[PDB]
Amino acid sequence: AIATYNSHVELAKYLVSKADSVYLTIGKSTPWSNETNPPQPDENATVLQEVIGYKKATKVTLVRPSKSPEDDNKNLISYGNKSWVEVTPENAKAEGAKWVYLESSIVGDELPLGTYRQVGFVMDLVAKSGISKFNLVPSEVESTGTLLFFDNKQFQNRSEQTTAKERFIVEV
Amino acid sequence: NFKGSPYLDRFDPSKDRTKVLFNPDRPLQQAELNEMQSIDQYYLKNLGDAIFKDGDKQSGLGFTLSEDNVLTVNPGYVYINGKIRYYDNDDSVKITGVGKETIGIKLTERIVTPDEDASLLDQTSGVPSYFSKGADRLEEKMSLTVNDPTSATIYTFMDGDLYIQSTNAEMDKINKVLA
Amino acid sequence: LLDQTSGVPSYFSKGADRLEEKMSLTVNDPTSATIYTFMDGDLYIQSTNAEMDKINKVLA
Amino acid sequence: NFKGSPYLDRFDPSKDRTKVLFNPDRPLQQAELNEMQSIDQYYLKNLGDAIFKDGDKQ
Amino acid sequence: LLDQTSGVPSYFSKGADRLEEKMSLTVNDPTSATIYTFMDGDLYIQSTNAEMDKINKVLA
Amino acid sequence: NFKGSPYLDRFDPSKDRTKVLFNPDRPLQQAELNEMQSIDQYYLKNLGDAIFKDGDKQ
Amino acid sequence: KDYLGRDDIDVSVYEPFTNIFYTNKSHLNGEDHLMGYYYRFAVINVSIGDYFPVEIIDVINEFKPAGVTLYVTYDGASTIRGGAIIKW
Repeated sequence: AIATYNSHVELAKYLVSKADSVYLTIGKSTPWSNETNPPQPDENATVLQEVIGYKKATKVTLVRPSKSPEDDNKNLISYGNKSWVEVTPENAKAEGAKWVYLESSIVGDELPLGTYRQVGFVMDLVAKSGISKFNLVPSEVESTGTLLFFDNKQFQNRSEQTTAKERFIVEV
Repeated sequence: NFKGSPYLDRFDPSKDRTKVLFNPDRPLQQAELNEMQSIDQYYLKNLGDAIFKDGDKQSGLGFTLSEDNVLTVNPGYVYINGKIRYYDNDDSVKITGVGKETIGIKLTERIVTPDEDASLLDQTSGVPSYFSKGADRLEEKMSLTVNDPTSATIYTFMDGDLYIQSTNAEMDKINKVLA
Repeated sequence: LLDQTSGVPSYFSKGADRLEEKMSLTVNDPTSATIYTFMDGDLYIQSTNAEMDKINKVLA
Repeated sequence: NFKGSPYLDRFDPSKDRTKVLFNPDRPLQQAELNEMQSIDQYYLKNLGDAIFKDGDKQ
Repeated sequence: LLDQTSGVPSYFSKGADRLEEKMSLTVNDPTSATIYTFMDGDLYIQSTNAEMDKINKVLA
Repeated sequence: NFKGSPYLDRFDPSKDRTKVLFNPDRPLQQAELNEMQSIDQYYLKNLGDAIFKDGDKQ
Repeated sequence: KDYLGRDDIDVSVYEPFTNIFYTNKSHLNGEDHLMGYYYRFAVINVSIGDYFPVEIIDVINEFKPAGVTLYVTYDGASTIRGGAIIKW
């Protein structure tokens, strides 16, 4: 047996259906052993090191690379030095849009201010009772969930003036 | 109070302003929308008040009393605070069964936001504003109260006995003219 | 009536207008809504409670 | 005269049109907003005329 | 219904629909709101002035 | 039924929601406008039903 | 570009007042937002496609015109090592 194009679209739509629980998270506020060259990630990891906070995912949607003229006059995304066009869940299969686009923005000091070197997109996150706000710190979280796609970086720095926009595209 | 920062409702009855006249090619103001609905609701409240009283029962609301003086009211219509509201709450408030006791309904204002209720997020398929936050909602639920002077009386009891009956709809101003 | 968020005059400050309806009192204008009637400076008809023309017509 | 040039309110009782049904991704005409409130005020006027007369003291 | 405001970007552009509710006459339709009743071509009940069911119950 | 896709009228009497409170720096939804007039029309219907009956000649 | 190292980085300035919701022209469910504090004139949001010191904000303070509020956005995508698309 083999995996079909429509099976990948079905997996993309499954990720769409799970989009409500998705949360952006960052961590690793301390230095690496090699700041000028961060280390490779470990796939077996269960949670980011030195978690700073969690933020709800602003946007999860299916996309595809754009092509003229049928995408010229429509909403568009730039990512990976390539143009992308949004496609709805109920039109993905006919468009063959088996790409998924993820985004979330950490605006200002809505989470604790400091350096950070790790980024990841968890799902199935649950906060404590009565914590309805999107932005969360690790003490307020009830269920951290799964450590879906994450990556390391060189250290950044943040302030009330700064917004950190983090996003991904994934082939599923 | 909706005159504050988050909403900036500019409605005020003393100004005698009864219509927001929008103009073309201008930046739209959320204050104007808030006032637009406020005016209509205020005049509807006025028209209601001219006829009904806050404790007037229209239909239904047949009460049930258990042996332990626990009181439950069936669904029904009622005029409270400028509107005729359909009561449909399953309260179970009990009375002391001694002395004069009055059953009243209290209206509590609460704010519902997209953060609490995710359905309020925009769900127009295939637009830029998809899943974006938007306007909040004012939720006004009704609950039973006993011996509360702030609440609108619906029933009165004397030693656990019903004091006054009212078979059909109550209309205070009409009843005054008829009397 | 200017934009309260900005709170200053500006190109974006203006917006919708308002319809104001001020009541005034008259003497013998037929177009105005009559509330009282007088005969030689004496009151003509009283009404102790709310007036309702259609209701009263039914009741009569 | 709210049918005039600045507002262009399209309300008229003969048409028997009771609701403005907005649609996504279209211009929000100011005339539609004006008519949106005008309909409600007209029907409130009808409801008040079915009970009361002009100059009825309360 | 097209925008007819002179000299705007949205000139002649589509917009909000309308909800047209046209009243028609019917005979022996149960869904309709009855207004008259006849027996062998003869009027069954008269009403000289406005009808008000709730008010009529209290008055009765 | 206006709850469907082309209008998405989000009014429902069982929710006891009586005002659409707009906020600044947000996008404007057609569903909010539809609900804005729907609430007023439903409460006007409730007021009229408390007094009159369908088919009541005036 | 003259405080960071090079020219090939993506840098643009966003002006939110262009997306103010006007009654007529703006689409109802479009990209425009209702006028307020952020969607306001004399405001700018600068997107930068690379790592930067916070002191770069002070550099913009040296350059921007007086009376304009400044925001900075950090686009993590542009910094990603190699191709940023992840495979399953």
